[PDB]
Amino acid sequence: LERPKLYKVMLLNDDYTPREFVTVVLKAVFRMSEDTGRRVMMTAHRFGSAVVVVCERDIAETKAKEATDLGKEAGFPLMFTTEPE
Repeated sequence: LERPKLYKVMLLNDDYTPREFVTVVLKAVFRMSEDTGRRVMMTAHRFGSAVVVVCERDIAETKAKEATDLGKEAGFPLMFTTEPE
């Protein structure tokens, strides 16, 4: 019954997904406000990726996939990933 291992959900930078689309994905999936979302993007643009949330593995995986799927099915390369903290 040891300490749980939490997972970061990362937003990845890209050149093709519209800024305003990412904002509404972040709002819908992660409840993240406009201002916060825009800081997350600037970070991803500066470093290649940005942490969105850190949570239980199953939940991290589920949200990364829902948020990615929204971009994918719109024809955008938008990608969210998980990584262990």
